[PDB]
Amino acid sequence: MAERGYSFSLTTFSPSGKLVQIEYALAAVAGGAPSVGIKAANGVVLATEKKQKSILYDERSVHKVEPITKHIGLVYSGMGPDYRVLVHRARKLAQQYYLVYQEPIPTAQLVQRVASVMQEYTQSGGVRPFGVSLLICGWNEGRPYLFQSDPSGAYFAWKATAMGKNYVNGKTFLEKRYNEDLELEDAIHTAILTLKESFEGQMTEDNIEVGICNEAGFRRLTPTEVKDYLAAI
Amino acid sequence: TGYDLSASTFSPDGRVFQVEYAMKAVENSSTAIGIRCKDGVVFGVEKLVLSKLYEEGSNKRLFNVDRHVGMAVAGLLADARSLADIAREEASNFRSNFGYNIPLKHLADRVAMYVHAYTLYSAVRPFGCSFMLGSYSVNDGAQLYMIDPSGVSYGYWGCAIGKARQAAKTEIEKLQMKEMTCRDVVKEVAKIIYIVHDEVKDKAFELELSWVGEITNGRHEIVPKDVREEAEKYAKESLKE
Amino acid sequence: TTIAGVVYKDGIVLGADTRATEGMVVADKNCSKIHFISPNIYCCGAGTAADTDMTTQLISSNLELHSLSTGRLPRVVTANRMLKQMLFRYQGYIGAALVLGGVDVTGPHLYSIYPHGSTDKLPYVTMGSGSLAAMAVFEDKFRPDMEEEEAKKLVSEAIAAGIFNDLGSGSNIDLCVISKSKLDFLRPYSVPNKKGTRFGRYRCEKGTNAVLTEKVTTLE
Amino acid sequence: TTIMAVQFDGGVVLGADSRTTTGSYIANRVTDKLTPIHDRIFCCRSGSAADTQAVADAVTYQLGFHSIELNEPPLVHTAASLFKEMCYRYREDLMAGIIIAGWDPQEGGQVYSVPMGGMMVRQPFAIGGSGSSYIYGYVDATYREGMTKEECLQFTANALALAMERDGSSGGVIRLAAIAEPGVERQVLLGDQIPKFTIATL
Amino acid sequence: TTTLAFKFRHGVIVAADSRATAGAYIASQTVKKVIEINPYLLGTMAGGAADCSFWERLLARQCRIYELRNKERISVAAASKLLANMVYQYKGMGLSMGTMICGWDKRGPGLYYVDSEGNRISGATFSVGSGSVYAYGVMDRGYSYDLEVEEAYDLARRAIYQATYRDAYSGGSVSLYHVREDGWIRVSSDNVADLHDKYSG
Amino acid sequence: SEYDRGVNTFSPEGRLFQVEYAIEAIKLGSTAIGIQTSEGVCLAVEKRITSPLMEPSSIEKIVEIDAHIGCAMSGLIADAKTLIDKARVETQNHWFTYNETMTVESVTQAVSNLALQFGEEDADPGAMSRPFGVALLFGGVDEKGPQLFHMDPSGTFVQCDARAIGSASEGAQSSLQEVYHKSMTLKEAIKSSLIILKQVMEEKLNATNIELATVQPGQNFHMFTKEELEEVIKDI
Amino acid sequence: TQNPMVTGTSVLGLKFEGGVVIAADMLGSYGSLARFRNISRIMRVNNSTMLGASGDYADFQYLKQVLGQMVIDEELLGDGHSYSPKAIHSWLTRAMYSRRSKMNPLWNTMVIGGYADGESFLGYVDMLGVAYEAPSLATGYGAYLAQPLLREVLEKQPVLSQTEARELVERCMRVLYYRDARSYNRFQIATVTEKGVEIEGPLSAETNWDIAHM
Amino acid sequence: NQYDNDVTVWSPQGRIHQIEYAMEAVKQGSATVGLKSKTHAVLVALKRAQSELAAHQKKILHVDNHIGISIAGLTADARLLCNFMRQECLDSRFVFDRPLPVSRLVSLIGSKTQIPTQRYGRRPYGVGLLIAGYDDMGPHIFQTCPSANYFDCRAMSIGARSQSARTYLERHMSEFMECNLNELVKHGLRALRETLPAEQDLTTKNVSIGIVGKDLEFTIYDDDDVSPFLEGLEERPQ
Amino acid sequence: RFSPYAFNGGTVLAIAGEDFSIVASDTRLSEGFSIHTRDSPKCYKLTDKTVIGCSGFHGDCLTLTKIIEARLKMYKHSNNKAMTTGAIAAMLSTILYSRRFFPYYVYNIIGGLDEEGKGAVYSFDPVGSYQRDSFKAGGSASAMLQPLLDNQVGFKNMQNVEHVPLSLDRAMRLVKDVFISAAERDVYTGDALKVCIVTKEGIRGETVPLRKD
Repeated sequence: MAERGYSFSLTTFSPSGKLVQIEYALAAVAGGAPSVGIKAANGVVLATEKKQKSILYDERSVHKVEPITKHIGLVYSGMGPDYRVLVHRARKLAQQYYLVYQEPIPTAQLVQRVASVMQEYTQSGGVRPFGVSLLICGWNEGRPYLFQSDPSGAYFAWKATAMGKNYVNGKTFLEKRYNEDLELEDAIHTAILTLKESFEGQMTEDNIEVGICNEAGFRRLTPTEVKDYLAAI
Repeated sequence: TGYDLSASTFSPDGRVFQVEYAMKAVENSSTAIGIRCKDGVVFGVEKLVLSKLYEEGSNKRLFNVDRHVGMAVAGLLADARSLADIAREEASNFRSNFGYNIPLKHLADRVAMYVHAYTLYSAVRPFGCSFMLGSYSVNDGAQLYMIDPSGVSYGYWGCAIGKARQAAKTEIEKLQMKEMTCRDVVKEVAKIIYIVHDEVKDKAFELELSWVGEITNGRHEIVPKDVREEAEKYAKESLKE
Repeated sequence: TTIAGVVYKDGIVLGADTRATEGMVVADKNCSKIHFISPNIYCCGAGTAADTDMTTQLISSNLELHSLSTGRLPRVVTANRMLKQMLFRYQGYIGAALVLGGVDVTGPHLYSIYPHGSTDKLPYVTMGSGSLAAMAVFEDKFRPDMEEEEAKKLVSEAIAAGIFNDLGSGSNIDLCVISKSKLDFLRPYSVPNKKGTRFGRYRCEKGTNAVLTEKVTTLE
Repeated sequence: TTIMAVQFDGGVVLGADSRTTTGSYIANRVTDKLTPIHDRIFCCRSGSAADTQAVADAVTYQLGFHSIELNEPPLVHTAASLFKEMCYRYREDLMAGIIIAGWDPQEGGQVYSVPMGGMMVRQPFAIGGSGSSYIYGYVDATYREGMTKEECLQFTANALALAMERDGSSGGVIRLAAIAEPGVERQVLLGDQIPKFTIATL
Repeated sequence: TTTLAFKFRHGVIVAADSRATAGAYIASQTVKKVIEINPYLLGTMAGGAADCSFWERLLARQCRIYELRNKERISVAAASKLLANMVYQYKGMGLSMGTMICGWDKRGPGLYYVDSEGNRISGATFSVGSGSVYAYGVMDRGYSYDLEVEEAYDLARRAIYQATYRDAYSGGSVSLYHVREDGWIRVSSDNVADLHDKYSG
Repeated sequence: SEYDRGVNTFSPEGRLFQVEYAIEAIKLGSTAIGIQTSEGVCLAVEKRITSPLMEPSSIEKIVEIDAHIGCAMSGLIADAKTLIDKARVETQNHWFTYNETMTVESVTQAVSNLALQFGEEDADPGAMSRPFGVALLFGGVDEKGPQLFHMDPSGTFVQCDARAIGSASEGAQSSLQEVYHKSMTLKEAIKSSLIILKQVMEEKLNATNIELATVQPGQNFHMFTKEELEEVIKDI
Repeated sequence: TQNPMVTGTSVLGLKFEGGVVIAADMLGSYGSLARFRNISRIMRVNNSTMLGASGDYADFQYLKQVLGQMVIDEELLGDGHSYSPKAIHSWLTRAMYSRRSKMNPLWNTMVIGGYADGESFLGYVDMLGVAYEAPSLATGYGAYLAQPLLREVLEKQPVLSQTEARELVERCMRVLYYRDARSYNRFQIATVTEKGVEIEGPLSAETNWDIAHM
Repeated sequence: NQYDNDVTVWSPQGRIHQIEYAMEAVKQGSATVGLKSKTHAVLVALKRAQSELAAHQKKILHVDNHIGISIAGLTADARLLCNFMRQECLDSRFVFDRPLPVSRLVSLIGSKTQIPTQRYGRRPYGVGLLIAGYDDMGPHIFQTCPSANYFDCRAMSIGARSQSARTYLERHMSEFMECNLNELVKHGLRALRETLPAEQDLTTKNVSIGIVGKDLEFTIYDDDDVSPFLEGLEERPQ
Repeated sequence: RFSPYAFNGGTVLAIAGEDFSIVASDTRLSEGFSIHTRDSPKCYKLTDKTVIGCSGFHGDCLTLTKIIEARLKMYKHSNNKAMTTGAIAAMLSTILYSRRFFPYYVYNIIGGLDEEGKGAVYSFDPVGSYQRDSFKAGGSASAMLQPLLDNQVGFKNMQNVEHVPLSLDRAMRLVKDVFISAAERDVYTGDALKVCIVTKEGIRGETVPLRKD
């Protein structure tokens, strides 16, 4: 046994100037389950599909939409255990910020710290980059925020976006459906419709997970609320 | 295609070939056997004499790793010696921390996990040795464990490791060792060792014998010269028909 | 400082005075000594105020991480264990004396925690310089399975005894009632002391103060 | 503090007072000083409350993990050895006098004293704490070989009551625990249940 | 202990007594308190004898290494700076050393006082030790930069002798060294009794 | 190509590849000759100046280790700098501790202990990554008389009566074998060294092409000045 | 260990023709209190060596653990070499001096008795690392109360039989009981001879109190 | 091939090639013989001169008053191991005031030299040792190898052309035990001579002898002290 | 509190001759008012030409003599020759200074022969300050012995007295007499006197009884 990891980078520059490992992590993301984020005028909705491979799976056991703080929520597309690592790190970073400043971390600050961690894994010794893309929602200063953080460590602010399978078509659908001044209920309907575009089979209140962020904070929708929204559609 | 070079790499079939190559190193060594009777454990090793220039007892493959625990090894002797040092350290630390003799099952688990720690990394090499641990106590009885280069530890009634372990296991199966005592097991062990030796392939060999049980007051020790000579005579007589 | 806590039939009542003295001078007339740990767990603090604030903030942060990870409500025993292990590792150098009270799936729990890392699980506790007066009130008047109003009156009486007999305690009485269904942070619960009414009018007029130099910077 | 443990043929009896003082102030009058280390292994604690609580928690942790690993009920001697190692290694930082008492399938009922400094000794019976000085003569004159569980419980109750009447650092209630193979039976003697010895007047 | 050194036109004169005491008990009358660091550098021993000897031996090692590396002899200022830097790392740990580094470099005759308290000063005359006040008294009255060599020898011997006369901790013999441009020479070692016969009589 | 094997890999013939390659590197160095007589040790090195604008006095292929020990080097001189610094430190350490001069053999042993202290794993940061590419001739005078030692990058050091290192060490060694006899004088040793250097040097041998130094019982390490060099070379 | 908690009093040792005898009472005192009255302060190291300790009993138990493990390890080697009493005494001296030099001493005074190769060994090691050999030894108050009697007898008779040595040790234990306030009248006698180490106890000295009527 | 560069790589045949290459390193060295009687242990080393004008390389080293060694293979590795052994012997004398038993020292050597055979980026020691010792168990000859295996021997020879020496030792092993010191040394010298080329013979220049015994601390004889042992040697039988 | 030092008494004396050196010591090991043992020599043979006498704290004396023996063996291994007396003195100075802040409480006197075959005595203080002397005393009775050695060996304060070289027999007589005088007055000096004489023939040992009180 020897606990020393490799000290050389596994992500290096190709002769054409590209870091191919990050592009392959992006391919892993593009093979993931569809995720949608929509920033309404008074909140953000994050909707993902969780279609289990069997009825033997307990749907309630694992969650893909996760709280980071009382005001920040997370969802991902890509590889789930990498996502768990990043969720744990984001919660710890938010807590450290709260310990220093005694106010909840602004969404942009937490996005920056998480993206910094992802960049570290694009450059440090003996590791591969994370194989996930994160959608991060938050409410700060009476304002909703929606960010996407990629495996390279680059983050973007979005009004509405999609990740995972069929995300190009999802983006086209969003940009031909999204408008400003939208309310949170209509954004929830639009997010569920965007999931429905790429969904295969019947969508039920257990096939999808929905989280919302507004002034009251971030919370996961119970399957009963999701069933009500699906009935409305 | 380059999948067999590190213990930190899985082959496409799900195999770690470096551990299998270490096991092959064990399969080329000479045979050691252990037999667990109702009142003890007896170890017999066929120690090949490579040079007549060597002394008797050189390169011994039987070790005392604790007052109550003996060790029979096969494979790379230097690896086996380092593992015997590891086992001694584990036993001594257990006595220092918990205040009594380490149970054989616990010592086997600890050493097996130490061995398994060398099957995960490219920075180290798996051990090229397998071994048996033998112990006796009044509270726990007789116990015989075997550990291989992968780190798998199992309890046995009889065990063989080395070049001819299948023929030795066949010979061991013919024994009613559950009701036997150490006295007659020593003869049976010597007979099996003399049977599995190949005089054409290997010229000469010494017969190393040890035991632990109620006969020795729960102390692992070399079998005394009288019993060893009697067992050797009986084994030689059994060879002739 | 006088802090106190009782277990009543439906939960916990915590109480504290609100005076913070620097030496023998009142620095803060309205000091908050009942600290949030979790929505079901609170802690009153005595001793070194900075140590108390920092320790409670750290444990509250760690318990928030723990409850996010488990998705379950925090237990009072977990807060107690974290606090006592942290305080013991510092060998009494962190001077936090704590009354930790909460209601979890196992029911109401009340602990006293001392700066060296020892804890006591008790049905009523007092702490601080007024702790003996409040304890006298408790030993005179505590009964098991009190109602919520009875428990609030008893804790306010204990805090008042600390306030009116310990020089280091004073001002207002703050309460925190915790049950499985609600949390009432009553601040102030009582105001037994007020500043005396002014009989005169000090001379304080524009132009009274002579000025050497003046500089006005306009802000955009 | 007065702690006591007595061995009888099939088990042990442990007993303690319930007083925790800070100076002359009683900070806890119903303290539980009998601490289960394992299903059949208890410790009585005297000295610094923080030190004994920390050490008992650490030993509980180590003994539980060890018992899971061995798939065997722990030996009382093993728990005593763990306590001894901790108390000897940190003898300059700890103020802890421990009695470790319990039952084993291999050894029966067992009492071990780990006094301050970290030595370990097995005894037919052990006493400890500040109050124990006042009952040395009483337990020397009273203890006899072959007492039953009930005789051991009465012996422990009497000795603890005498110490509590004399020692200002002891008082409150008497907590008793009988450990045998069937299990642990705990009781509290309080009020008129505590043995009474008339004050000599005139 | 009394040690003195002074610069003058013909070089550096270094002189010392030879008595080591342990309380009231005289442990030795034959201590060599002028340390011959190398053929071109001299030091003095005041304070702890072991401290001075050890750290000036370390200085000798460093000076020899410097000469091997640079193909030049270390200068007096550089050597005294090395010694001061070496002993500064141990300030407050109880080292006791007061020494004079004496030599003749490209800057002419060089005389530096270095102590364990961190002082390092160049100067024309210095006296260190328990008897140094008496030596200062005699030396200052007798000193000039234009002394003849024999007059300088006599002045150093007289100052050390008077110091041993007044100071209980100074005595034995007077050792006299002359640092010249091409190196130092051990001039003399005269017992204080002979000096007394020559001065009183 | 060069990173396939680690620096501590044995060849199938039982040799460390890197040590063999360093030995090969020494064949590209200038020729140095040491001769040990009863009256002292002489060392002579070809400077091998490449350009007229270079100052030959800045080439130091013979250095003083101590007043009684000198060293000639061949191969990669920049590598020899750290070994020579270590030798000087060791001699001064021995003087500091024991108040005496280190013997030539013990200095050579101390320097040879560094030859194989290279590796990639299990090393402190900045530790040597490869063997040294130098061969050293230590010439000194100790209580055992005058001695000459040869050290090579394998870490082997040997006492020698006369030895040549560098590019022409084979022909120079054969010449040394015929020229050298035990009762040789130091003047004859110096003359024979210069004769062999003249034979093997590609350039003409003058007072600026060579370094020559001697250590003798009672005289310190002495590097021959160019006037002394011309005094010796005038009749060759 | 700057403050010893439970301590043992004097330990006696005496060479005789064919072996060594060591005596120690069975008391662990807690300050002035006689807290532990059935503790053995003599350990058998191996067949040729025995040890007795005065001072801190927890430190003695620690040393007993370490020494027992060393002897076990050597016996595990099974190569025909065993620690002599002299080797044990040397190792103990090194351990005590190392602890002293770290300002963390083992608060003990040890007597090492041994019989090897027809030769008796008696050795003293204190907690500062002072170690020596002598024909008779006594730690603590025994140094003031038993050593003069042992030395007087050895003066008039350098070589003692085993019976004479045992009787002399009994007389010294009786004197220690008379005059040492930390002693107890319950002791052990360990003898190392050609046959090995034998530890006998508990034993009592016969006491006389007739001077109480004078 | 892909299996013969790293000491951590098992070959598909169950072998480690780097260890075997270090064995070859030992086999390249000059021969040396070790043998023992009831009372003495003798090492005889054939030294090799790089050139005609070089001194013959030292082969026999002091370890302690009762232990000496002869080396084959990489000399610098041998110096590392010799320093380690000397430090172990000094540690034993410091702690226990007794000479370290030879077999315990050999076990320490085996433990130290096994470690680099399992760790990536390390290499085996490329040195074989003959260890002559005397202790309470009498005289001892030990052989240590780059594989970290060691052997207790009646007699042994290692280095180049050592098989002829081993054959001679096989022949006279029965005689060795009752030999006196001179006869034992002469047996060792004949075994060493069996490894020589036809033209070369044993001379006071290329022979080194180390002796240890019951009353004799380990002693090395190099040039002129060897002549009494060389005197009386019959010419090579051929 | 814990004091890591003890005063164990004992006196060491060395006298250097023209072709000999003498190191002598008392054999009493004591602590406080007690006697640990009457057979404890303070003289240790280092080499065939060098003996060391150590007095003070006995634990330090044992440790230092073992360290010196180890260092002598290491030097012999490294340099293939035995250490001379002067090299031993320089090495001892470095060893003693290596513990400058937690010193060996040992007074050391080395008696031996130099490289010219002449007697040499080196005296050391606990931190390694040392010098060569013709004669020296250390230990508890050193202030008793030193003035008489000055008077008799050095001929100090005497007029019209020739400085005859000190022969071996006169030196032996003087050592014995001075130790008897010391045993009279110094409570730590007693029991026996061990004398080591170092000549080119080797080291000879002698024992002279002293009073047992």
